[PDB]
Amino acid sequence: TYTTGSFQLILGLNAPQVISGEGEPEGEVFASLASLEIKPEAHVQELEIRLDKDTRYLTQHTRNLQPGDTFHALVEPIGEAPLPRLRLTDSGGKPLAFGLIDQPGESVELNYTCDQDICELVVHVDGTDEAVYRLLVGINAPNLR
Amino acid sequence: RVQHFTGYIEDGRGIFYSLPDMKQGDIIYASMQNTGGNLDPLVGIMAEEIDPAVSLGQVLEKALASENDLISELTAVADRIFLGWDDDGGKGYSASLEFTIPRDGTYHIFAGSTITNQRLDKFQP
Ligand SMILES: [Ca+2]
Repeated sequence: TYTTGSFQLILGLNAPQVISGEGEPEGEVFASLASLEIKPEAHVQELEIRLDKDTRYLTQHTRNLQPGDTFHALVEPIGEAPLPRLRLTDSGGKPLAFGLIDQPGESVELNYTCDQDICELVVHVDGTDEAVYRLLVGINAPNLR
Repeated sequence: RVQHFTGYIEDGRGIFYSLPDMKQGDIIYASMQNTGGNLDPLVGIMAEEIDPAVSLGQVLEKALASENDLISELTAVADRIFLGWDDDGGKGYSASLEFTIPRDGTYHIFAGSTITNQRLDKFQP
């Protein structure tokens, strides 16, 4: 089988002490990450959520985001259900973005960009002003429409 | 030129500090850190001393009744009340501010609490 985990990589140029595994950083850099040369890989996930009478609030936790990443989300009702409210907060509850109703008022959308070293996000959808809605979310995916 | 201060905030009642006779061209620096409780620091600088309580209360009045988007309404009110301000520029929720003294005169520094939400079951600023 394959294996999974974290790793530490030390690269040297004309520095024979690297093969000992104890080389401290020195000199001027010579290599860089290759993935930075092309567009960031997108991730998209879709879910169906239902707001019962006693369950009019719904929260979901997201995976950690690296600095410079972007976040997008949108919600569209399955049928005649009214548009709910949407907002984005971190793990402590600090608000970060609020949903905007589109001019063809059938959907709500949200956008955010990452400033901190590690960001943990929470998506809030509430109808506490058998309704069912579709939740579409993406990371580095501006084409969610 | 560095000075330290310590205080206590109760239910969003801020504390004013006076900066007598600054000169044009000076640079002010500010930093505010939480040392106990659930305080979320906020710092602002202004010329004429006026209590922000009446203006900031209307922000809580609007959000409590609707969507209103707090982060929008707070920025608009702050950009009117203060010449310069910062909410979360430091490590965590701590504030940090750089402000170049516009003209010659005296100014006031305002320390207090911002409007935030700290729950995941319901939204309540
Ligand atoms: Ca703050």
